Amino acid sequence: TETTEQQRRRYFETTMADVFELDPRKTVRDEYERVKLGLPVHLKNPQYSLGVSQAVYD
Amino acid sequence: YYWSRYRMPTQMPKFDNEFIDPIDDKFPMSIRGPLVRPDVPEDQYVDSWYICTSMTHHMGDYRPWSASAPPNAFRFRP
Amino acid sequence: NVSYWTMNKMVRGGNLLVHRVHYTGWGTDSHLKKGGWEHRWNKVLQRNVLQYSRI
Amino acid sequence: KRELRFAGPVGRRAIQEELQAAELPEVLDEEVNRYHDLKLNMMEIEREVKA
Amino acid sequence: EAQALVQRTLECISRPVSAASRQLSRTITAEAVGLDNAPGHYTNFLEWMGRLTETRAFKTEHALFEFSRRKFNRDDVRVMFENYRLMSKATLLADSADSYSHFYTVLKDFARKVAGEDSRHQIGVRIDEAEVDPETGIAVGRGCADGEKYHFTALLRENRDHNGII
Amino acid sequence: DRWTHPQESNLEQAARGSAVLAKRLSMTVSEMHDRQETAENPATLDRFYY
Amino acid sequence: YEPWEHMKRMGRLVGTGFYIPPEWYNHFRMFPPINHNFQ
Amino acid sequence: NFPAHFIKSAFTTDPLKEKQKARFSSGGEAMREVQDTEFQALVEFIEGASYDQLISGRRFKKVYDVLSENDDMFIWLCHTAMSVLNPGDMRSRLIYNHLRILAESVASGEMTQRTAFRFFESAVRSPAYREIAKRQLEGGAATRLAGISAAADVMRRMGLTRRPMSSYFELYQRIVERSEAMTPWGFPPLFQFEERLSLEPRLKFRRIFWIPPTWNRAGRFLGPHVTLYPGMTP
Amino acid sequence: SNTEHFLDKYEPKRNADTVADKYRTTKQITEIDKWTRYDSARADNYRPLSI
Amino acid sequence: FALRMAVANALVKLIPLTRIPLKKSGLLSVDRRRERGQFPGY
Amino acid sequence: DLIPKEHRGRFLCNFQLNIVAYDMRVVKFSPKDHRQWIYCVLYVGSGKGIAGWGRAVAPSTQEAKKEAIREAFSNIIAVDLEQEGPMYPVRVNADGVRVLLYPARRIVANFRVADILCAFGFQH
Amino acid sequence: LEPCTPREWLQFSHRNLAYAYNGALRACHSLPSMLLLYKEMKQRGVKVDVDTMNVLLTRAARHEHIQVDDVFLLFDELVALGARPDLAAAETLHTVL
Repeated sequence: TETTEQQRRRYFETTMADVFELDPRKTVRDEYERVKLGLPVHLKNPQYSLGVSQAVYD
Repeated sequence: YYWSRYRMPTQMPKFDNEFIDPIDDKFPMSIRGPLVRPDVPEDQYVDSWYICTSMTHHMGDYRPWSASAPPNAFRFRP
Repeated sequence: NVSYWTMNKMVRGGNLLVHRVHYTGWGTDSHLKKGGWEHRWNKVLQRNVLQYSRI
Repeated sequence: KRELRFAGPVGRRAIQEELQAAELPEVLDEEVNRYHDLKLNMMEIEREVKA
Repeated sequence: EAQALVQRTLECISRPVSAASRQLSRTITAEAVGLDNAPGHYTNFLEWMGRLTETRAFKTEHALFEFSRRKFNRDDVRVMFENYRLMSKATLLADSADSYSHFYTVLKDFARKVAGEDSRHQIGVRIDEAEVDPETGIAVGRGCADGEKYHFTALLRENRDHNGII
Repeated sequence: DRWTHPQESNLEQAARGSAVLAKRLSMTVSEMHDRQETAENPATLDRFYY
Repeated sequence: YEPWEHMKRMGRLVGTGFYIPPEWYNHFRMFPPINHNFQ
Repeated sequence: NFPAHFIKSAFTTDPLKEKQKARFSSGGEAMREVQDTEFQALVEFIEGASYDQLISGRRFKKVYDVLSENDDMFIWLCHTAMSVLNPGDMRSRLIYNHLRILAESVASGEMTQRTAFRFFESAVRSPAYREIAKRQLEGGAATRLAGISAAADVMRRMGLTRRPMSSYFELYQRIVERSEAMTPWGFPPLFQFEERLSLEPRLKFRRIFWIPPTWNRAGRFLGPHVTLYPGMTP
Repeated sequence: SNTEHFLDKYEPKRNADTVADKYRTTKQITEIDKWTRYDSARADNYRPLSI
Repeated sequence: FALRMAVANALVKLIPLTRIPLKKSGLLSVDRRRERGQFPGY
Repeated sequence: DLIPKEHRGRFLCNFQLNIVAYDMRVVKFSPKDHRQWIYCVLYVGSGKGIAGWGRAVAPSTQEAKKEAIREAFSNIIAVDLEQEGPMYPVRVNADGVRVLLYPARRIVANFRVADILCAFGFQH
Repeated sequence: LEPCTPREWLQFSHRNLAYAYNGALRACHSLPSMLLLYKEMKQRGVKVDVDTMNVLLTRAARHEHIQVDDVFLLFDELVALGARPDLAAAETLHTVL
């Protein structure tokens, strides 16, 4: 409750820094926006590692 | 009176050869489709009395073909 | 049990509940389509009488 | 602009001195009168109160 | 081998010319447009229009022109309806933010059809799986003729003694 | 003026005014306010083609 | 039914002071319609 | 003779009945008891392919009107007339600016298309324009292609089109029509356009029946759905 | 699939546009369903006790 | 003709690949021709 | 919608209408006489110097009046009101209707034409 | 299109989907897109033909980062799925080897 949304976005980017080989500043940012929107990213991305999936779920 | 039942008036709608609408009837057959009613199972239609058309026993509320066959049925067979 | 004129009048008006079919066919009934008036006659006879044991 | 029009000396002076540097558009009083005289949208009011 | 290799490389590098671009380049001539003594300018215009034909907006406009001319059919209407049903509401808003994306989503494969980019595949007689009885090897067929007068059901089984009859 | 303002009996003018009164009563407050159907502004009752 | 007649009618309509002129009126005052006579 | 039906809704309601009707049915009671135009027209038309609807000509006519309601035909006429001009001649510059103003006014709607066409025909029948077009055609290398391409580009830039990129497809259509040699470049058929605009204010380029027959009206008729000679569906 | 396949090596590189393109068909349930007059006036699927 | 149609359908059900020759020869194509129904007028 | 598009939101004066006459004409869409339409003639004007006249046939009186008003607004014309009238005689022969408009310090005409003069604003 | 009417079921033709997908593969000129479409084809249930195997092999033989072991694995997968190894496919395998 004491961490701002910008901090959460930066933390998500740090967690998923090396998940896309192409443009990170766009790919990871879109991933975070979709996650916060509520899309089934876990269902559509079975290749994600345990840590990445746990971060997305949190 | 007995006839007092048959006195309810219906208000006119509010706007903004014979019997046929030229715009809909003259539409090309190959595009409009050789159909005069929705392609739902024929068990939903009953031949209307005194009228040369077929209405549905359920007012509107059309059910598709997949609503009568088991799920993922082949050719809608049981 | 009405004349042709009376039946036609009652059909053209809303006084009898009948279902219009093709004027030059046999109709919906399978007995009519499979033999005609005589076959439906025989089927009526079979239903009325020729199905009981008649002890 | 309507508030500045109907404000007193001290209040209107404060508004003028605070907005002297803001790049406000040159608005004729007719635009302000039109906007103020436009009637409120009762459907929008209902939507807002329901929300 | 060098001329063959340079020809193959030119063929590979060359961008896929669209059907509309090829049709225009074949029908029009420099004399018709008055650039008879300007081969360079004529070629520049031809390349410009040919590459501009490949954009999504051009395909959407051509598809809508064909739609206005009423050159589609029931299958095309059904495909358009299914394409419209497929896309979601947020996607609908995002594509309508662009001027042509929402139109192209519902006109997809129809702009391709009118541009000729559609695949040329052979559609043959429908082949369905066998409905033979697993326990008896019996296939059932129907035959109807003269309305409700001739109706027959055919049961067919394999004969391994080569003495089959009807 | 006679053509533009057809004469009508009071017993039927009362019915005509009651029709719009009933329509406005059926309408909600927000609908009336948005459509500008008030006691002073006229409100249409029927509009069709035959 | 002439460009000059339309321009003159619009000009004398604007001259009343109770008709906001369209942009094309001043634009055609700047660039008058091409005349067919005087050749 | 003929009984009074009084189909008017204002001739069948009276205050005495309305007094009792209002108490039972009112706005509060009803509330208590009850719970991109081109694209919209297109989706409305194609939703008729649902399992519970039919393809109707009304919706197609509506979408056709929505698609053809523009004046891009007149704008392209003006800019094709402008393309043949010489960007260096002063008379050609005057004609170009006059026609550009005309096209802009048409697009803005400030001038009706009838008077716009009067202006256009008076401008294009002038001897100066005819002489300029004659020189344009006579030249071995001419600027018609560049002029019409720039016309399409300025039509996009100035917002004289229904959609930003429709002008380029219209230019492609213009070129493929120029391949047919219908008319010399810069000499549109004024009589044909006048005939079009006299009628149309805006320049442009098993039966289904809404009333089913009744038994009294039609003696021996079944309906549009019945099949007298059906087949055997697999 | 949850098991890696050798052909998955040659799949197109994950570009942000294509990643955003796989969620286009993901439709919300409120968009999936629609409440109509038939729903409002629907009869009871069981045997009522009183009306 | 009815017997031929029934046998063609049975063959198609048994061996799926036989569908193409019979369909191209029009053996599964039913004709909707029907004799005129009874009518006292004629 | 009565005011045409080119005149939309440009008039600064409140016009007044004057119905000159009504009658009944026959319209024949079919080869035979199709039906009867009311023919209404009217003119709208404001004393500021703007006026127009219209005529229309329609099935109903209100529709005829509306169409005539639309035609009048389409054909509206104006004059310069500085001398409150002309300053030289104008004689026009239109379809045999010989009309003379001349300057005068008073408005002199029969009532039917004086109403038109007041509509245009020609007090002299 | 998924058949939602008996008339559409009369043309569903699960075999003709093979011809449709072969045409689509011949239309697409990019091996990654071709392989994605082939994955959809093989997970949908389409009965793969000899023509789709020929086009897949002739497009995989000419790829920037292709492995011959992977090409042979694709051939074995197609044969196990049900395609018939015709002589054109045999010669393509021969030249790859």
